[PDB]
Amino acid sequence: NDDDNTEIIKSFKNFILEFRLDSQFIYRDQLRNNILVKNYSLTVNMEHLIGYNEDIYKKLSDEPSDIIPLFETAITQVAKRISILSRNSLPTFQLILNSNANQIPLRDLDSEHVSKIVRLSGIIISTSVLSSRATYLSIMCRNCRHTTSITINNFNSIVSLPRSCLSKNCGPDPYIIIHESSKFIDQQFLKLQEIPELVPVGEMPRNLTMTCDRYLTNKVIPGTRVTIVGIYSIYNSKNSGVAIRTPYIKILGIQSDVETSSIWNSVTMFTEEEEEEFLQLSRNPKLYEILTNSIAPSIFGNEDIKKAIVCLLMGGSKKILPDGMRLRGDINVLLLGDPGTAKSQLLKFVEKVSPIAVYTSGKGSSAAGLTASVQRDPMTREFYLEGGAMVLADGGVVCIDEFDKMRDEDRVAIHEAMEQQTISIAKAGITTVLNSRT
Amino acid sequence: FSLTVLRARIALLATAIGGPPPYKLGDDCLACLKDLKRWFKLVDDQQKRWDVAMAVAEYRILTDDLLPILIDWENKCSLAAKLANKAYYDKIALNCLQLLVLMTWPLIVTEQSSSNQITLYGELKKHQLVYKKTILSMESGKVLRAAIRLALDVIKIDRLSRTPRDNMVLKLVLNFFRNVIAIEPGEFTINTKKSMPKKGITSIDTLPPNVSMDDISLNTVISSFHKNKVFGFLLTLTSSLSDFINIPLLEIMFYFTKDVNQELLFPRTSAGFELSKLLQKEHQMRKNVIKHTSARHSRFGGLLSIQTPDKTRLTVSGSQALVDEKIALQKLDDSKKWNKRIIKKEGLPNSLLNSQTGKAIFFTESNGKHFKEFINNFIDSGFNILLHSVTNYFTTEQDRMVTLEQVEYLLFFAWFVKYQLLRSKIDNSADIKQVSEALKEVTFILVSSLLRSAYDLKNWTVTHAGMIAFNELLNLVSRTKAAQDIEFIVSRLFSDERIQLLSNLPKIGSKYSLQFMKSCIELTHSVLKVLEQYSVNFQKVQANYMTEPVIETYINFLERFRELEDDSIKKVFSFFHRVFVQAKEQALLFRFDLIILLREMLSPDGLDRMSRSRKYVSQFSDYFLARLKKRLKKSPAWFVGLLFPPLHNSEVGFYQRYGE
Amino acid sequence: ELTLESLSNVKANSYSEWITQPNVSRTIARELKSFLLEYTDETGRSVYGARIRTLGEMNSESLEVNYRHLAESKAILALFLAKCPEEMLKIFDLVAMEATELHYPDYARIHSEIHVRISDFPTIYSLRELRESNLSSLVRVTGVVTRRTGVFPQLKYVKFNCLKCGSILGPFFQDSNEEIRISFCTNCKSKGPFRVNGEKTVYRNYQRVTLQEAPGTVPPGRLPRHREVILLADLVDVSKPGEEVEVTGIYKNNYDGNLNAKNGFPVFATIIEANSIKRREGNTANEGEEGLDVFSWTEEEEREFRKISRDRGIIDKIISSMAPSIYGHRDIKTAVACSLFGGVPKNVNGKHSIRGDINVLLLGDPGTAKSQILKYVEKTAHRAVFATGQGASAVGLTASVRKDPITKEWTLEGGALVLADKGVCLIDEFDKMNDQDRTSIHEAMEQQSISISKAGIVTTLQARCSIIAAANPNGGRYNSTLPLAQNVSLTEPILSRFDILCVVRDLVDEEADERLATFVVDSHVRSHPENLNARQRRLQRQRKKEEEISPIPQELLMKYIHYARTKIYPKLHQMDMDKVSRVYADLRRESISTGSFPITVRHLESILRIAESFAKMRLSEFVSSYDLDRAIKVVVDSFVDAQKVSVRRQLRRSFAIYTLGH
DNA sequence: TTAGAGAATTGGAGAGTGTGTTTTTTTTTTTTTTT
DNA sequence: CACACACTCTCCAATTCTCTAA
Ligand SMILES: Nc1ncnc2c1ncn2[C@@H]1O[C@H](COP(=O)(O)OP(=O)(O)OP(O)(O)=S)[C@@H](O)[C@H]1O
Ligand SMILES: Nc1ncnc2c1ncn2[C@@H]1O[C@H](COP(=O)(O)OP(=O)(O)O)[C@@H](O)[C@H]1O
Ligand SMILES: [Mg+2]
Ligand SMILES: [Mg+2]
Ligand SMILES: [Zn+2]
Ligand SMILES: [Zn+2]
Repeated sequence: NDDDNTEIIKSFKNFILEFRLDSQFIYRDQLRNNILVKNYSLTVNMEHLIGYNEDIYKKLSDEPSDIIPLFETAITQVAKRISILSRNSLPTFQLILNSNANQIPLRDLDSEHVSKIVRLSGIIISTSVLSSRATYLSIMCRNCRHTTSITINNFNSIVSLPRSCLSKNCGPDPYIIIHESSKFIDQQFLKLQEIPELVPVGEMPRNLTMTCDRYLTNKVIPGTRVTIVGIYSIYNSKNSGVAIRTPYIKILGIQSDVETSSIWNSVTMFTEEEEEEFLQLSRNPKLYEILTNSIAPSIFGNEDIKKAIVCLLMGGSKKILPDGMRLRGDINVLLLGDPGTAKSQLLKFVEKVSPIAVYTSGKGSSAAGLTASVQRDPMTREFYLEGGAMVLADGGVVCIDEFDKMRDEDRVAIHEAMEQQTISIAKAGITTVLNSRT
Repeated sequence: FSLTVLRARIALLATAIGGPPPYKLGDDCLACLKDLKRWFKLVDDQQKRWDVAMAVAEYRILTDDLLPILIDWENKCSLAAKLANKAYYDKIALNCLQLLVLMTWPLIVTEQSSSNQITLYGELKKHQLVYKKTILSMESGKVLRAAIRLALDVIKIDRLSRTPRDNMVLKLVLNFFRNVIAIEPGEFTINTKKSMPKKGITSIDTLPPNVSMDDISLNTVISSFHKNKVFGFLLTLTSSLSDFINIPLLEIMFYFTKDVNQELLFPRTSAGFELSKLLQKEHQMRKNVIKHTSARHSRFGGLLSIQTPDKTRLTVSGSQALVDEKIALQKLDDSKKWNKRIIKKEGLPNSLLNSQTGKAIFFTESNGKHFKEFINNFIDSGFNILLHSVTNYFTTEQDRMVTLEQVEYLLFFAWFVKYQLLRSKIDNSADIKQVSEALKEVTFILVSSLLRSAYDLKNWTVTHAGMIAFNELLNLVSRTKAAQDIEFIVSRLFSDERIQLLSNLPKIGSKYSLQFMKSCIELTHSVLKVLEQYSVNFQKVQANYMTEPVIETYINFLERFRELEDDSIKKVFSFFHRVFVQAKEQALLFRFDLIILLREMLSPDGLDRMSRSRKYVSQFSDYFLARLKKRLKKSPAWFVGLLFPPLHNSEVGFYQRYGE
Repeated sequence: ELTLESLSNVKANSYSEWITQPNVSRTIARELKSFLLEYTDETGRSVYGARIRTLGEMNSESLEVNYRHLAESKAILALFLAKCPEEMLKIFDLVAMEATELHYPDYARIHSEIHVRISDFPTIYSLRELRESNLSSLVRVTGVVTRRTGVFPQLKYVKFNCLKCGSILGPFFQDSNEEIRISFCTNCKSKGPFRVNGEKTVYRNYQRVTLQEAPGTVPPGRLPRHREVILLADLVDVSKPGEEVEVTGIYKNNYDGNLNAKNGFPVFATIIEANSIKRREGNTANEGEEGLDVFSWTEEEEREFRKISRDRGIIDKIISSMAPSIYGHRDIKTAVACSLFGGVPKNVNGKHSIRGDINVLLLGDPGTAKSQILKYVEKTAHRAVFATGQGASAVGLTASVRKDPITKEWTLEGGALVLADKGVCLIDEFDKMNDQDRTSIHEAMEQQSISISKAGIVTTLQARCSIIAAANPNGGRYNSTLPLAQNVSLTEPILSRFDILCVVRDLVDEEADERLATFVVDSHVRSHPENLNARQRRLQRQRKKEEEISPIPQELLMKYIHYARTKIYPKLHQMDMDKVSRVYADLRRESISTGSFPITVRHLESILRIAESFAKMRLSEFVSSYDLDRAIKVVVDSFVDAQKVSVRRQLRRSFAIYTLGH
């Protein structure tokens, strides 16, 4: 198997080195620029890989979990070649794929597509804390102190410590991990829920466990709509039929539309051309009319409400005085009036145009579900918080339709989160003051 | 691949013969019957596979197809026999019955047999029981009425006008009767290639779900025989004895009586009286059982110390021991978990060759009444004639007789000659001349020669087949002497040549089955009573009987008091009782084995208190203890010599065994 | 070469053993292939040829084989299937694959295997009447789905690799009920750990739904029994939780040590391996029908739909055939028909969304067949849910969250408006529900989406329902001298949602009373239970009774409605927007002055939605001028008839110029 | 036939491979239907 | 993880056996 693995590695190495569209080696330049800013990855488009040599794409799409580690090895070798002067300690690079294949609905992922590469869309509803998966596992024999090493690829087939002293018997399991010499990478578990417009008739939305890795972690926040290029894989969690297997997707590329954690990662990730476009737009003498006319274009009239919605979307300016007290910079708008005046349509449009938005109805909404819900962990028996509508919509706008139908004891919970913009919780031994700048 | 092709052919033949809902004979029915016969014959002996029979049983051919052929032919035969292509409609049943007897042939497995036969024996013995189960329950089992047609067609013509070919038809049809009734459950051949675990065999029931012990017992066979009129067939076949219809018939009417006792014939709400008596007996034994159990729970914690000699403080638990010191000593005895090794050991139709005394097949009262008269009618018809028919054949081919012939002949002879004498004893309506014809000199010398020849070849089963007849020889000699020179020629040849054979078997057969030991005690009891009316010397024949191994083999029978009956204990105890004053040889009786059995006898846990066995035994043991005390008080060394075996030294042999 | 007659004469003692015989298996396969290729019904067309054509056309993977057809011809095969389905289903699956390959060569590329869904099993049981005699035999239990696990891939052909010596183990078939046992390896007798091979392995879908005895069939006051049901590939996600279904499948049993330990007896655990599923929720009055889908139409049925739709006056026939056994009430029947067909749900550029379902409110005096019309609509509509008055809470109408008793976390389960998604929801006694329960359907009736943000579950379900509610005026009698708002306790926000508001009045007219009494007595005589074999003679009698009152048969009307709903989307290209604008302006002007019915823009869109429903009735793909004038007439009539009697004549005279022609 | 020299087999202690635990649903939130 | 249990793998001297002993 060494010869075939080396041939695959060399082929994808030549793909990295030789591919160019018009006078510019796209992937050589991208790899060097990524290395310069300590971004040990390579975002490889799939049309380019198909166009270069379709046999490589066929091999990749046949058995992705066995070929992708070889492609990561090829990327690492090219990185050493083009960023290290011959005559190391460079991490195994991560391959991030970009595809334009037809999106498979999240409910259509069935027995087939197992171990295949699937591209699908959904909305993230949960993001786990970062775990630690080992890659370099320095290991030492318990009895004879035979220190060796193990390298992990993290692409589960469908590895463990050796069950041998591997160089008196030393027992069946003579290996203990040396934790001061191992090298780890961070891994995050997501949870994808299908698009509300794609669920079948009379069906609840379906979740799907997902795993990020290295540079694809801390990339999305709950509530964001994403399209994922991943491997629909299988793992047998020990947690009720016979020979059943819990399915999950191993992410190889995430393409959100609302930026990364924070907004634009708490900073500006705007390409220079689009930043110049925004600057050109801001100088338009009729920018106010352009923005007003583009808020729910199908709603006739209601010019003043559209202007107020524009002001709400932009928001004020937050101030933090030296003495400590802060002044909120968010605008709250209430729309009273007769039925049939397109208030709910305006709310639904604002839920679309705003980068971060949550649409909730007043009737079906509770106080602990609007701000923060104290929940008991089924495994560890420990209480923890789960964010509500006013935490998911943090940094954005929450649209509370049918406001007057809220129970009197549920509408009160919004009082602090609207003005002070903090949610205070003292329940089950928890005492925190979260933030809701909505 | 060969096996599944064989299964395909069997299924192909199954759908070719035809079916129901009247059964229909398909096209080329005779051709397919001949093909099946040829295939089965080829795989039976020429190839020795025993796989075609398996496929036939699987398709339930014998039940679904073969039996309806004979059933449908029965009505046509009755119509043709009562009205006043008959040859074609007659020859069709011939092949069917030939197939039936071939499948019903008993299977024998030996060392020379290959692995396939022994492997499939356990899988085909159950199907063997299935055949007889479905045959007997098939609307009163009328297939035997069709079978007897396959014999009356040939026997109808004159015997001198017999056929050199049709003669085999009689053998083939006659073998079916003995084959169906010899079907018995086999043995679970445990795979002893490795040590067995801490648990034994789970189930010893070798019966498929369709087969129940109710529907396969010999009671069912006898009821089917009575309801199918075949009693008249068996009587008329014997009524015309005046060759080939003797050897099969020797076991055709013997299999159902090979192990059935004659005691059940006479009783000596009717069934409920014995039920009440058995409830009383089991209530008595359960009452004896609870005498050891504590009045309170086990965890009451009754602890005690026995101040045994040497001021020992041995601790034994149990509040029961606080009642009696003997109970404490018994709890001391059985507390040890260590045990020694006890050594231990049918190739022919099971019977006395392997049946304990309590294996009395349950019989319906009407069925018992019918069987009481059936065998009596057979005796009144052709018993001695049948014996004399095979006397000539028995005188020839002495070394050419397979071991099956002896076990199927001697047991028959002994059982029937015993039945005739017991029936004459209970009721005087039967003359002794009805069995006195067996006292022929040539028959007696030939059976004695066979008995003596079986000794040197270590054929213990064949020899046990001979003692059961030898007992009745002496019994009939006594009966014809008391109720009366013809008896002298039969009962004078055991002077010197035969004394060794009769006096050696008790000394050696004690290491074998219970019935082998039971035969010799009856032999000695009979021989000690036949000669009592003429005394060659009474004091000389008993001299060779008073030997230590003989006492050992007599006392080894007494250890089974949990199953010994009144007569079994009576004979063993009377052997010693009759020599108490007549022989005066009690010195050889001084082993601890007899004393411990006496302790067991008088204890309530042994013999019944309400019965008529423990009273005279208790009185005789009271005298035994007086004799023991008198003999032990006069010799201090005899206190410990009572345990050790006797000595071969000259002076002590008369000093201790006779007291000077 | 065995004939059908041999198949009936079992040779192997056991049936399963009889079926497993290669000759019997070949004979059965040949007979089943002949049945599939050559079975023809009364009308003469080959049923299963068309079924296989449709199967391949949509890559269905499942062949719906009626059990009555299998029983009528080659009844021995039907008996075998009903007695030992485990092997008969395999044989008949192979036969179905062969037939499909005959119609569609090289179909193995699309789907490797074709499953057979047996339908219309005669002997229907309940989860209480199952016994040990039904083990390993086809059953047709009926119950309501309670739980439903996710669709977990399951091992189909396990190919283990020996760890000690070997590297390949036989492709054992997983039975979906018990774990595959390896025991001693073939390469060496020594035992050790084993694990599967990821090289050559195929998976199948697996879902374990938990049937529970339906509250309708449970004896009153008794606890309901329940059995777990295994849904294998192509059957997953076909039964939503809370729905009522009829499950045909093998009733197998597997040994588990937990149950034996708990009960202390060598007792086994039973389970149903589903072979087909038919949902009976919302069509509980539809007994006597055949097939796994009452609303599925054959090609001939579609041709008949297209033939009758071209008729002039098909709309009138459809309207007159809504409540055939209910006299009069043509306005109510028109409104119900419009609601049943529904409108087209628009979506402008993906931003603006317009409701496409029509809501109807039946308000009137008692004993005017308002609840009976609702029961009929429940019988007819595809997905219908019935909820009444106080017996329908706020969260049971839309959606509720619960703490899962097994996994102990909050999960969201739908209510009436979700179980009736893309269907109809029927609310009897609308005015008697609690206000805080009635206000819970405001969003799902206009936005058609339920928004839940409780217990940390922030999500927006989809409920494209069409509410049909029967109300009752204040005091029990509709006072014609008062406006509509003074006769009901409902407010404007809930009154504006209903597109058509039909006011029913119970007046005393001797001619009307005579005609109604005659109709009711005739209907009571007709429906009397005491009023060429049994099946088609009974069907002929049913058709004879139906043709008296309903111009179009009901069993065909249901399929017609479903076909129009799922395959027609009329467009409003050719229209006179000036007429609709003028009608809307007049409606608002007369609403503000001398009126109380709220006329918002929703009542402008109601005209378009009703016009689209009328265009659907003719199966047309474009809304004609007649279909718009009829919608305008319906809306203005519903507006006018709800006004006080003082101003009704003036309003009718004012609006007469728009309904010119009728 | 007896006291005594030779073959022949297999059960009872022990080397060893793999097990089996401890191991938990209280109290506290959040929902929901009745009250 | 390790101490205790259940049990497969494995093994010589006391217990049985039959050829040559007295
Ligand atoms: N000015 C308008 N322009 C376009 N469409 C409108 C306008 N006013 C109303 N509509 C339509 O009328 C309907 C109004 O329904 P909604 O806006 O969802 O309910 P609402 O206006 O919030 O009144 P409520 O919620 O019952 S108080 C939608 O179909 C709108 O598209
Ligand atoms: N127009 C009608 N034609 C036939 N039957 C009618 C009509 N109106 C009422 N009925 C009969 O009245 C009975 C009761 O109707 P019901 O369902 O109580 O109406 P509501 O609930 O509005 O009072 C029904 O059995 C129905 O047959
Ligand atoms: Mg609204
Ligand atoms: Mg009503
Ligand atoms: Zn080591
Ligand atoms: Zn192996």
